Amino acid sequence: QKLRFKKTKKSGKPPLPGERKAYRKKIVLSNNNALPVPGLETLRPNDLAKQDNVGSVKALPEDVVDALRAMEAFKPTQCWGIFRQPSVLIRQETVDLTKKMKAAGADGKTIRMVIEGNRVTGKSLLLLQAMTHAFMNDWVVLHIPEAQELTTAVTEYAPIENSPLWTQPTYTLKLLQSFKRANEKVLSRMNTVYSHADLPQIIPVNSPLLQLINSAKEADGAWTVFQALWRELNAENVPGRPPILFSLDGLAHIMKVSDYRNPAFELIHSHDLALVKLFTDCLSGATVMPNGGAVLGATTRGNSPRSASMELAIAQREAEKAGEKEVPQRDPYSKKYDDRVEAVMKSVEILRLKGVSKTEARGLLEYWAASGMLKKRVDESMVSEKWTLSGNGVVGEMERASLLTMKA
Amino acid sequence: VEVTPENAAALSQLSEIAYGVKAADVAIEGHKYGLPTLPLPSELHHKYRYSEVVNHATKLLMKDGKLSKAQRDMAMILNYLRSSPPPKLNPSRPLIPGHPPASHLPLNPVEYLTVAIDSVAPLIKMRGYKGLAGGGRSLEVPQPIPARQRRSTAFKWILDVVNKKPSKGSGRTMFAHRVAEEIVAVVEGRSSVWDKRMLIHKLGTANRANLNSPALQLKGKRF
Amino acid sequence: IAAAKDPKDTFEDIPLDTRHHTFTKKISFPKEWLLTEERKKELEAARQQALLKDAEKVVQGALVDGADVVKQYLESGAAE
RNA sequence: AAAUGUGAAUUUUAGCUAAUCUCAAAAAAUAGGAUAAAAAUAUACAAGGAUUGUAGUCUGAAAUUCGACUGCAUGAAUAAG
Ligand SMILES: Nc1ncnc2c1ncn2[C@@H]1O[C@H](COP(=O)(O)OP(=O)(O)OP(=O)(O)O)[C@@H](O)[C@H]1O
Ligand SMILES: [Mg+2]
Ligand SMILES: [Mg+2]
Ligand SMILES: [Mg+2]
Ligand SMILES: [Mg+2]
Ligand SMILES: [Mg+2]
Ligand SMILES: [Mg+2]
Ligand SMILES: [Mg+2]
Ligand SMILES: [Mg+2]
Repeated sequence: QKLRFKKTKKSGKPPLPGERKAYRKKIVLSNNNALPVPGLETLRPNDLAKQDNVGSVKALPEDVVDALRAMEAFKPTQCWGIFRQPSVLIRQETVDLTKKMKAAGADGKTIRMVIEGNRVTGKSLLLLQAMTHAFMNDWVVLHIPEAQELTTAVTEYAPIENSPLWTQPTYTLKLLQSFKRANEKVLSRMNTVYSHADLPQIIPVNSPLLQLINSAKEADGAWTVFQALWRELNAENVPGRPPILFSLDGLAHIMKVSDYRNPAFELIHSHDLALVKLFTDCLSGATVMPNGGAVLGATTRGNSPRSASMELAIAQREAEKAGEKEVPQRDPYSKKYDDRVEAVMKSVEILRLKGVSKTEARGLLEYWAASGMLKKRVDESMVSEKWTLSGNGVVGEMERASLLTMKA
Repeated sequence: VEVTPENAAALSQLSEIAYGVKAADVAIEGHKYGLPTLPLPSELHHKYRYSEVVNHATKLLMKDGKLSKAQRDMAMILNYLRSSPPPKLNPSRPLIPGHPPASHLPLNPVEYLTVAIDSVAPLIKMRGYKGLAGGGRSLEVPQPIPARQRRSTAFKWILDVVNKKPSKGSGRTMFAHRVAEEIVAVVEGRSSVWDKRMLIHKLGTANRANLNSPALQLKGKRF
Repeated sequence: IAAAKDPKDTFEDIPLDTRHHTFTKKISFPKEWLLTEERKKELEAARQQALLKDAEKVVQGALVDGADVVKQYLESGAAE
């Protein structure tokens, strides 16, 4: 037999389920070591629309942070836990978008816009400012934190009888639970006006609308309750129905063929998912909002596929706005386009985000310095240095060069 | 007292030359916006832009020439120390003299790291002479070590304790936060590296007489 | 040329296919940066507005300096 | 380049015998994202890709002794010595 040498064979409590995932996804919104910035004002109900506030940093109210936190508006990749109080930079792009939401909700119209930009320019956070203006002005915010959770086939899905659509019960349930906490104040003032026959429970007309949402205790009847809720919020002629802000982050995920498989093992299109089929209809104008509001779709660059149809549409809409007689056209021999993506994006408005101005960059640096997190003399010579290293004022890059450095 | 250009620099004490409003004459003075005062601060040399301790400790995290990763880890460590509560110094483990109070370390994460490394770093090293203590045994003799050797030994002990600890969470901050927590345990005196520091110091005191041993002075003088 | 003149099929339905060719994009120095007599006046304005913006704060004592902010906070016994 | 095939590859040759045309695309990195009681409590058997079955492709009279790759299935040791 073999005589060679062989190494003969031969601690702590392990984490609980979901503990690891919750570690890399928790959001810290304070730092006791950070200094309280003197003169830091809080956002009034009408501060994200004043032209004079451009370039100034203001703190978010306490109740707003509870609502924004409820619907997962903050993200771990963002630098919030470095300062004491969550504050945002009122930006010239914020006043533009907000002034439209203000007029839209007042005139009963609906703005259907798409936000675009570079890797980290403030797309995801420009929505956080749109939702902030919505909560403070008594709107109904329906936010979808990550659009990749609806397309990457990571949640339960079931078909609808006699239709090509597909529902996602486990996600729709979780979506209602977070919809209550965020809009608890606005919903408390509204009651039902229609007779919903099929529901997990009996609900008479003229009852607390918040009761209708509490019927969805199981994932099965989750979608049915949602459609009923959607009918109430969009009551044609009912006093007290506020505008609706239907926002979605990661637009590039719902503009392609999803990863789900139908019984024939054929990829399901993202626009067939009942929940995604609702946002695209509101974004395309097919489904009208009688009370008005805004439908905002923000793209993303971190973990985002490329859809030539969306990129072409965004390019065509910007060309028509500029007035160019010639508009980008399809590549007559490319097979990466999607007719349905073109139809949805055929009338939306584009909002390109780029680096901030040197005046806004100062207001953001002074806030970091006042908090003791940037030990430098904030002057024109220092603002232009950070403004240059950040690639013409890209807010995302300006943080890595000032806050996430190893020099202080 | 409204300020205007004709009186801005006069009333604000700012140099118009530094701002380029009234530049100098290049054909005569050679410059256009003033000359930097020499000698320059050490931090302005692109090879010495980071602190000596931070730059030295960063490259000890590096593996396989991945300096960009180690630089982001050191940035996460200094960010963790900056968000942690002030430490509670232990009188049994006196830090290096002259350090700032514990209340100042959080806002100064670089000093937080420096005070930690310079506090557990040993002051001596044990060198052995082959076959001079008896029947084939070596003669261990202590000797002092420069700063870079003190910090290198210290931070390598910290990384040795870190690698052996179990995993806690997920993401890109696992290793960074795991190291930062050990940096805090050192300043609070409840770390394991303090034992390794005292263990090597005992060998020095237990062998302080070997500096003049008969074997070390009779190598080839007993023909 | 004879086949091109053939009126049988003009192939107008077929778009010109240029996938065999790799188009190259060239970059040029921005013409807005050329230091002309008009731009010199533009810089003088920016160079002067910078001095005013800082001068206004130095007088009002609003020029932020992160170094001194942290120092005073630690020396004012406010950090417990 | 186009077309065909899940893939190896095939069909057909535009150009170049070359700082011109072609092989040809760098990867690590950078930035996001997913997965954890990520093997020792057997209803939670990790990572791993050896061994073998089977269906194919390319080169060449010729691939059995005895070639190189591809698809599907199989899923060994291996706790850093
Ligand atoms: N107005 C602002 N005020 C303060 N900080 C901001 C502001 N806008 C953006 N930031 C910061 O800039 C960084 C990137 O912002 P954000 O995450 O919104 O970018 P993004 O466009 O959504 O990126 P991606 O394409 O990867 O999804 C974050 O740290 C964010 O806090
Ligand atoms: Mg985003
Ligand atoms: Mg990574
Ligand atoms: Mg080819
Ligand atoms: Mg090759
Ligand atoms: Mg393991
Ligand atoms: Mg496996
Ligand atoms: Mg063979
Ligand atoms: Mg080995």
